Amino acid sequence: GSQVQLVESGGGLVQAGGSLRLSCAASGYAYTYIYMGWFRQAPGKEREGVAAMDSGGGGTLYADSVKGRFTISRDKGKNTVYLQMDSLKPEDTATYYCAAGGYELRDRTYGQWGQGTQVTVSS
Amino acid sequence: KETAAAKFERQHMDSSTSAASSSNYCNQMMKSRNLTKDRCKPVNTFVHESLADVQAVCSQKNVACKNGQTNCYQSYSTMSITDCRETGSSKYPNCAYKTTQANKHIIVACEGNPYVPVHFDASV
Repeated sequence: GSQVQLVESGGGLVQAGGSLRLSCAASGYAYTYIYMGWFRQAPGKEREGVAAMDSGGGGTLYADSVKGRFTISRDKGKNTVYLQMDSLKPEDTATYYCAAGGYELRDRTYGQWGQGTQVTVSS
Repeated sequence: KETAAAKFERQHMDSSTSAASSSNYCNQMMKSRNLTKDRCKPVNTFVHESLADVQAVCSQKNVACKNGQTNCYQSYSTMSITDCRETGSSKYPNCAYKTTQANKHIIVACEGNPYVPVHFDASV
């Protein structure tokens, strides 16, 4: 209600080669976040931007390692952002975070963050 | 080193001062805050609101920055600000400024965790 909350769902355990969809709906903000995106932190690695998109569905950017396999979308509700992940690889294992209010894939520019959803891709 | 958030406070925050007319304010403050040291900073805005109230703008209306970046935030209320602008005779190292008081919405770019102002973008 009074708090902005980025509610993440989907994700979880999946076999290599498989697919998952992550979803995030922001509640508590009365206007439109210009950019929303997905970030991840893999075991042994720093946090990195995975995909981001502006409220018009444009400015779309992907990490090079997921281009052609992951698809971001914002056409399914106000301040909602989805990540369809296909052909999943063990190295996609990570905590995935939704973020809102920043610019492109630069994590320092985002001020609202989901609490994080585990994605585990087993070999 | 000075953090990005502290540089914003040095360049743009003057919470203790009121909006009283003060024709030399910018000449005094642009020098005191080190904004004339390497060159004459051409335009600079000081904000006469509390640091808490200015930090809170990072949770207010998300808007585009002037340069096209999208991590800017506009205050819902207008705020007591002072615009400092170089005069026609200003030339480094002899910088000179005109002072203009205004009440306008501020727009800041925010970064970090905690998410705080690191750049003063515009007033409207």
